[PDB]
Amino acid sequence: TGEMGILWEFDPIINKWIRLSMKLKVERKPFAEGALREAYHTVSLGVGTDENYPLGKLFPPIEMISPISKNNEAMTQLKNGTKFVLKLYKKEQQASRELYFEDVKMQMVCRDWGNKFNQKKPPKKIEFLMSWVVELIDRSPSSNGQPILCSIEPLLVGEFKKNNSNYGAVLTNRSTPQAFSHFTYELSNKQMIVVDIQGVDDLYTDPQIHTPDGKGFGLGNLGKAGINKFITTHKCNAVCALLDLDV
Ligand SMILES: Nc1ncnc2c1ncn2[C@@H]1O[C@H](COP(=O)(O)O)[C@@H](O)[C@H]1O
Ligand SMILES: [Mg+2]
Ligand SMILES: [Mg+2]
Ligand SMILES: [Mg+2]
Ligand SMILES: [Zn+2]
Repeated sequence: TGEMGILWEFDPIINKWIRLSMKLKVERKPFAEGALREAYHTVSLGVGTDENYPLGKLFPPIEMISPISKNNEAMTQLKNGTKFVLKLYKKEQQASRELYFEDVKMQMVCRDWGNKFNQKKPPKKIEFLMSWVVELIDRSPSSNGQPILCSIEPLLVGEFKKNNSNYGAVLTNRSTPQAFSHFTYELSNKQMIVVDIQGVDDLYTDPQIHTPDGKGFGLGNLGKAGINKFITTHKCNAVCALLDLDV
């Protein structure tokens, strides 16, 4: 029968969240997992407005929410019938409400970096998937009393491959993922780096940002230690050279 959700989309260019609703039907058991999360096949039963579900203390704070939601990615990318992916944290105690929003914002920040990288006209352009926060409002808060939240994103079709980790592993020999990571480090004045570059070909998802202070950007932000680990194993390649990155 499916279930209702409040759907949150972040738009970096206005620095506001957009609040919508959707109906979805998720499989009972996950098809894959990572260190922190499990992934579930889901189907959209339609996207709508949040008009029927008022009040949305409060996080995000009201000043961070657009009162207008007419323009959004969800209504096309998650339209009725769309197969997509829902992710839950594994059995959690470290997962506050704010964390879910932090994760989704992080992926949106990485989309901005992908666009910036693409403006350099690299041999292979890249793209990060949209991600959204969903509040599964039909579910009981079967824990300490906290509502059930998750993130959702489009389904990747094809061979899912991880190219680097968030702690120095270089897992494939492809240039583009490693050059992108290096690009983010140099162009951010070493104030962040995007790693955990993974997905199907150059369509990526669940990246991870490190910043020197390790603040924000989720549980996987390993700070200077994570940045240095990337450096220890990074070998510049043909794409690094084309982008004139510091050797
Ligand atoms: N958008 C996606 N489409 C298909 N498979 C995915 C997607 N995101 C993650 N996966 C798979 O689910 C696992 C865990 O996802 P994550 O928690 O994002 O690392 C990954 O290692 C992939 O095998
Ligand atoms: Mg993974
Ligand atoms: Mg991550
Ligand atoms: Mg952090
Ligand atoms: Zn390099």
